[PDB]
Amino acid sequence: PTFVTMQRKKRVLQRRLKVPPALNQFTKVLDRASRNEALKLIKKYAPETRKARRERLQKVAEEKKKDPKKTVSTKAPLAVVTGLQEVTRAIEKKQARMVVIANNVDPVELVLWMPNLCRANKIPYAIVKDMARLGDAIGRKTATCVALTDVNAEDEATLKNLIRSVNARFLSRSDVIRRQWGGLQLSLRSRAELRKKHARNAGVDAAAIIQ
Amino acid sequence: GKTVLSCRKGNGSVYQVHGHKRLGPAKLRILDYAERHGYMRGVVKSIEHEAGRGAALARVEFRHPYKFRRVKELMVAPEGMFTGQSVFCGQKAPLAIGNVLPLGQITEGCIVCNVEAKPGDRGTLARASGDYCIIISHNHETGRTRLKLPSGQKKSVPSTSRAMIGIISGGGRIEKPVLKAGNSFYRFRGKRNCWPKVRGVARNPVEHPHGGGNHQHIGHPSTVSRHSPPGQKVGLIAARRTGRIRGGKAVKGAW
Amino acid sequence: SNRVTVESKDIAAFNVIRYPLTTDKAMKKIEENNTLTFIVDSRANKTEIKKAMRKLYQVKAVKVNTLIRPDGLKKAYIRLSAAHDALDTANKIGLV
Amino acid sequence: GAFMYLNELWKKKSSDVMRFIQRIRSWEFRHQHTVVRLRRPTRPEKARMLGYKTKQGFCVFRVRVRRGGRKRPVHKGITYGKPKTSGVLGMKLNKNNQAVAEQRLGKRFGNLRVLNSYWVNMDSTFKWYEVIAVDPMCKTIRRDPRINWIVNSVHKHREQRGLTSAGRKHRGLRHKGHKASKLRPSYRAAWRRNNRIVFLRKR
RNA sequence: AAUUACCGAAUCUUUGAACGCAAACGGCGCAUGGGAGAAGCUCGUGUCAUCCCCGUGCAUGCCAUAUUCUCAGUGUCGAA
RNA sequence: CUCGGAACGUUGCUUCACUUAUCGAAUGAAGAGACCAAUGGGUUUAGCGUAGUCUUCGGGCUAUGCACCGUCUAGGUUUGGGAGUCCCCUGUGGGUACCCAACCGUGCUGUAAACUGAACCAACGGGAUCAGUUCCGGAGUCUUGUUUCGAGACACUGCCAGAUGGGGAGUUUGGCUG
RNA sequence: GAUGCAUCCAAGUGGUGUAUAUCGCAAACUGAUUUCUGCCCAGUGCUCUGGUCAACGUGACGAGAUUCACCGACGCG
RNA sequence: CACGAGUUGUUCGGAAACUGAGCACAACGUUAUAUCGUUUUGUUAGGAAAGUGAAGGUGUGUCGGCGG
RNA sequence: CCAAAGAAGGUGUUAGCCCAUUGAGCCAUAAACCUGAGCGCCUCAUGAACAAGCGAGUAGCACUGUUUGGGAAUGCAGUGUCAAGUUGGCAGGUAUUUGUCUGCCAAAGUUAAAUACAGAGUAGGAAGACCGAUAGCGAACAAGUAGCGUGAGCGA
RNA sequence: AGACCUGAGUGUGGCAGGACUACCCGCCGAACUUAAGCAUAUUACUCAGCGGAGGAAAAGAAAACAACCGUGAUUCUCUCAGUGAGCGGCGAGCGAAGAGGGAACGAACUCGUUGCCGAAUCGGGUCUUACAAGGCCUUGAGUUGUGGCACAAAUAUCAU
Ligand SMILES: [K+]
Ligand SMILES: [K+]
Ligand SMILES: [K+]
Ligand SMILES: [K+]
Ligand SMILES: [K+]
Ligand SMILES: [K+]
Ligand SMILES: [K+]
Ligand SMILES: [K+]
Ligand SMILES: [K+]
Ligand SMILES: [K+]
Ligand SMILES: [K+]
Ligand SMILES: [K+]
Ligand SMILES: [K+]
Ligand SMILES: [K+]
Ligand SMILES: [K+]
Ligand SMILES: [K+]
Ligand SMILES: [K+]
Ligand SMILES: [Mg+2]
Ligand SMILES: [Mg+2]
Ligand SMILES: [Mg+2]
Ligand SMILES: [Mg+2]
Ligand SMILES: [Mg+2]
Ligand SMILES: [Mg+2]
Ligand SMILES: [Mg+2]
Ligand SMILES: [Mg+2]
Ligand SMILES: [Mg+2]
Ligand SMILES: [Mg+2]
Ligand SMILES: [Mg+2]
Ligand SMILES: [Mg+2]
Ligand SMILES: [Mg+2]
Ligand SMILES: [Mg+2]
Ligand SMILES: [Mg+2]
Ligand SMILES: [Mg+2]
Ligand SMILES: [Mg+2]
Ligand SMILES: [Mg+2]
Ligand SMILES: [Mg+2]
Ligand SMILES: [Mg+2]
Ligand SMILES: [Mg+2]
Ligand SMILES: [Mg+2]
Ligand SMILES: [Mg+2]
Ligand SMILES: [Mg+2]
Ligand SMILES: [Mg+2]
Ligand SMILES: [Mg+2]
Ligand SMILES: [Mg+2]
Ligand SMILES: [Mg+2]
Ligand SMILES: [Mg+2]
Ligand SMILES: [Mg+2]
Ligand SMILES: [Mg+2]
Ligand SMILES: [Mg+2]
Ligand code: NA
Ligand code: NA
Ligand code: NA
Ligand code: NA
Ligand code: NA
Ligand code: NA
Ligand code: NA
Ligand code: NA
Ligand code: NA
Ligand code: NA
Ligand code: NA
Ligand code: NA
Ligand code: NA
Ligand code: NA
Repeated sequence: PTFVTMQRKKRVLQRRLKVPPALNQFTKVLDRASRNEALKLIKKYAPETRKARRERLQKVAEEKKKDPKKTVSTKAPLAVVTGLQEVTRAIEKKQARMVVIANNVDPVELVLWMPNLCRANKIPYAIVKDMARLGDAIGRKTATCVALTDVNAEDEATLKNLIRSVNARFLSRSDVIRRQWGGLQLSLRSRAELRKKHARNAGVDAAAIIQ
Repeated sequence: GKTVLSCRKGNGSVYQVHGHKRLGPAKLRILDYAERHGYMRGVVKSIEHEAGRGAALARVEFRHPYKFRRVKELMVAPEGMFTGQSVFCGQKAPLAIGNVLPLGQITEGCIVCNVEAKPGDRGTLARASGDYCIIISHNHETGRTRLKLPSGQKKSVPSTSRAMIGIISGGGRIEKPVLKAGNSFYRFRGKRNCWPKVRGVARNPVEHPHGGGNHQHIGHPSTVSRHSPPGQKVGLIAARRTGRIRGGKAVKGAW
Repeated sequence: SNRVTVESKDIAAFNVIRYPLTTDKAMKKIEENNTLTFIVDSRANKTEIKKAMRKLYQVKAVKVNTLIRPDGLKKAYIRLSAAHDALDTANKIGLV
Repeated sequence: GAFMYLNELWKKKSSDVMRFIQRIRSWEFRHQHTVVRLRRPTRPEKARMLGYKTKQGFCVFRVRVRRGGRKRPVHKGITYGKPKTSGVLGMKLNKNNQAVAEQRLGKRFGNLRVLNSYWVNMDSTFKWYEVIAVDPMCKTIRRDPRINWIVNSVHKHREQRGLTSAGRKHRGLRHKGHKASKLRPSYRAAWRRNNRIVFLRKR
């Protein structure tokens, strides 16, 4: 089918062409172990379900009706910041301790600027493998980005280790990231053809050297 | 003025080909894995005539390389092809008349027909009756074979393009005088609506640039430019020379 | 069903068979060929005419021959079974 | 917010990264149909600016129009009359390609109401516009005060009457005062005012 | 149970955007309900093969939708 | 005035190599390439070093090794190893003449003067649970991916410019006057 | 010699000769044998080898518009 | 001219129900504009247009066969 | 003799009183309409007091075409090129470069009335210094009829 | 296995299609004619052609005029004005706008943005006499953002 052919040829073209650093930075994702650890933390601090929020608000209403003088806070339990607008606000206000950005968002321009904003505001950020995996962590179908703003004392050590391992890959390698171009990757058949051609012309010019 | 007949013929209409009673396109068999690596053996079942063509056609029966069935290709027969003959098509086919071989496997100086201009083209050169190409040389650096075409031109083609061995049947059709407008009528009946031919000087100025005058003459030179618009490009188109050729015919065509 | 009008199955044959014919040829066929001539629905079937004769006049039609007249009506020649008298059925219908 | 970043990123259309994205997208679009239904807009910021909401009843279609000037469809380029009206190739359509794309979408899908459209891509031969359409039979649309108006009959095929933004652009309604005095409310209306012969009763 | 006038309720053949498919054809379907059946069976009584009849649905595109229907992809992951 | 160079960034052309845009073919997009191994790829196939050079101290980045991805073959030719003619009647029937490595080879069971036979819906063998019941190979495997082939960043697409262009369009082709 | 020649068409992955393949397609002229077809390339065509001719570029004066120089293809010579 | 009649089919002709020169619905492109193009050289459409089923699973009815 | 009625239609000649008409009124009503945003009830809403941003292949600009009274270009279209926003932009009807002033804030959207009905409809009205059967509509009448043309059409 | 991205099939619920077309909105678009010829011009941004609405349509809430002592969305009328505007083989011809007197007018609102929120949103079930602008439930859609509050006619909103 035409859609199958086009989805394969699109990947072929993206590998063959010269990819500027701003787009190539999404190819160099966080490693598998730290990605799993970050997803574990995000799933632990996932937002509450519709039912859970509704029950919490019902309980708040009952605590209000018990006596109007006592004021009960309606704030939700501590969770991750989810959504492009909310995550952008957290980064801009420098409230986020660690940001996670999916690498397969299309249109890419939704999050193409996010690593640079995180670098400018000096917030640790990681680029991970799937918005689908982020959505599974947060209870939705997909998620462009997720921001951890605070954790509990039990998870503070995990957050610090995650921040260090993430900074190893992304924030401390800013000079390399800003300059590394991607693409220009040959096909397997082209690489084999080049190798065989070099082998054929290995020693043709041996008689032109004086030694 | 009115539209010229040479431009009216481009609309199709009643000037198309009389394809009824024709057996179909005459092509070599497809360039499959068997042709590219080994060979296929087929049996010539029948030799037939197609209306509008001066050469004989051969119905050659092959087995399907992937299915339990038979294929029955229809090709232009080289001269000498007979019913019951075995035709071998592929890389490992022997050099015999009627066999289809890649042009790189055919010796220099060989006479071939049904030559492919491109690999897989299924044959487009040297297909008129009595016509053939001559293999001049091979170039293994670039992988190309040089041929002398029926017109006398030289053409370089990829060495993977196939070619049949021999000349096309029905050769010598043009040496018999027709002698009769009726014979010409029956000849063109199976080809198309192109006969009889009225001279441009015999028409009126409205339809043709050559028409008109109290004497039957072309007022202006009959050699026209290559950039002339349609309706004006009638006569001798972009002629490099005119008159009776003396001292040797040149090879016609672009360089 | 998007069609909600009440349609009765017991009155269908009154539409199939309209009225008999009393012309010279029609009455000539009654006595000798056991044949009754009727004007029937123009969109009717020979099988439906055979069934309508059974439902209306309680007779068996061994053959029906239909023709559309030059004036647009449809005329059926219905030959009754030999067990039935076409003259008796014509008398019951009301033509003689 | 994120809108500012997307807006500046799409204002930087000649940069290396945006040229790469647009080249890949133009190839992908070139290998598709003339009209293509999309789940989500390619430019959500522009779509939301022009009226799109991520609600039920809103649709986005990418429409392709060939580029270049108009050719007068006269037989063999032969025109009869004054030499003034003799050009066959140098004439230009008095309607823009965005309006043409909107009209093609609206004429193809007559059960939808065309709201707006925006430029997404163009190459040497094609030009792509994303057209926002609304379903007038959707309860979400029919009960929303902000898109309710499009359910009315005066808005049927507004893109064919030139009431969309591109239609207003090529009608000249982008200008007011001395710049559009003969074009308001329309050039036909101004012509009627200026050319009708008025016969007062007592004169 | 006059007849006029007016209208809220009903009927409304064959077509036609005409839309199951055709068409100088009162043609021919496929589902899904009915009907009539003088062969056969059953005990004129049922029931009824072939046949014949009738109602309803069935164009194409789009949009929404699926108690969250069934799938495709050397698309991206993720198991294994 | 002219001429000579760097050693830089940039670039106007341009050779040559390439392939992904594009173009030309063919095909029922029916067998491409590799395995024969880089001037290859992986920190979701980058593991182990080394030397610089950085670092947000978590790690990189440049070179440069080594390892992995990643392998199987018809046939040809020669190197090692083991290892099983018989019936009936001279005839007949049935059977055996292996394996391994290397190198070449390169996907390879058929012909080479042709003169009209047939071939489908597997036999069979392994592994688990005679025959089931499943797997597996028979019938190699792999994929930085492209249906294949030929071209290939030119000629293919717009727009702007100039020539040419009765092929066609519009118009005109004074007056006085024995 | 086919990514061809002629040519349709407002346009397109559009159309005809072409289900073709130089013993073929397309465009002219003369008009069966037979016997022949002289001389002329100046003109006008057609055709094939090394000053001027557009846009675009490139630089410069000037506050800039403007300007100027340079480059510039068929074609024509 | 008026009035009243007249055309009877299992097998006749057509249709159901073949292909031809052809046409052009879909599809796809094009067009300000579909009321345009393509649509048989085996044959639509960059094109997922097969609703049909060879075996064998399993039940059901009609056989033969085996033993009991 | 009537007139709060003289109104102009009918009826065998020219009718206020022959007839119908010519007026207050009366009666009956799906919904909608209108009426302390008519008025209850239930439900559901709801009023008053107790720092940064603002619409980008857009606006320009060049070339070409077109349109305009718009003229060193009034709008628009094609293609090229393409902003500003920290002398921010746009307009101020002679092109340029300045620097002052004024008005305004483009590139999403909705909106009633006053306006058209220059060969439309639906349900009604009022008519006329109009035409009067070769006129006025083609058609005062079984007129887009009869008839005519292969047809588009034509048409008494 | 599975996801979600892209794309199919089917069920279910809808809608488009034609007519009309006087007026109105978008395109496309002549020529006869006039210039005592004719090519620019004129006819005419007209006829014919192709789309699309409605009882009207379109326009419409200032990137507006102006240069005032200023005015204040649109539309229409008289006037400006056949113009000591302009345009034009400056020929034939063509040709507006501001101001002023009026008609109309409860005339204004909505989104994106930016701040602050963040599913409070939307469909679908079910219930309330209710396909409630209500309750309850619902992954169904939506976090690639639905909804709220405040932006000059403004100066908080949010409780109780
Ligand atoms: K002829
Ligand atoms: K175009
Ligand atoms: K012309
Ligand atoms: K005005
Ligand atoms: K897959
Ligand atoms: K290729
Ligand atoms: K002779
Ligand atoms: K000459
Ligand atoms: K030259
Ligand atoms: K009277
Ligand atoms: K200012
Ligand atoms: K409006
Ligand atoms: K009007
Ligand atoms: K009216
Ligand atoms: K005159
Ligand atoms: K005009
Ligand atoms: K006023
Ligand atoms: Mg003549
Ligand atoms: Mg001529
Ligand atoms: Mg002559
Ligand atoms: Mg002559
Ligand atoms: Mg009959
Ligand atoms: Mg135009
Ligand atoms: Mg206006
Ligand atoms: Mg039908
Ligand atoms: Mg390390
Ligand atoms: Mg490293
Ligand atoms: Mg490195
Ligand atoms: Mg002669
Ligand atoms: Mg001579
Ligand atoms: Mg008669
Ligand atoms: Mg018959
Ligand atoms: Mg045919
Ligand atoms: Mg064809
Ligand atoms: Mg009240
Ligand atoms: Mg009240
Ligand atoms: Mg622009
Ligand atoms: Mg003009
Ligand atoms: Mg003008
Ligand atoms: Mg603005
Ligand atoms: Mg009056
Ligand atoms: Mg008369
Ligand atoms: Mg009359
Ligand atoms: Mg008359
Ligand atoms: Mg018109
Ligand atoms: Mg009104
Ligand atoms: Mg309106
Ligand atoms: Mg004018
Ligand atoms: Mg919003
Ligand atoms: Na043909
Ligand atoms: Na002549
Ligand atoms: Na292929
Ligand atoms: Na000419
Ligand atoms: Na002429
Ligand atoms: Na003339
Ligand atoms: Na000659
Ligand atoms: Na002659
Ligand atoms: Na001749
Ligand atoms: Na000469
Ligand atoms: Na020069
Ligand atoms: Na009165
Ligand atoms: Na319509
Ligand atoms: Na006024």
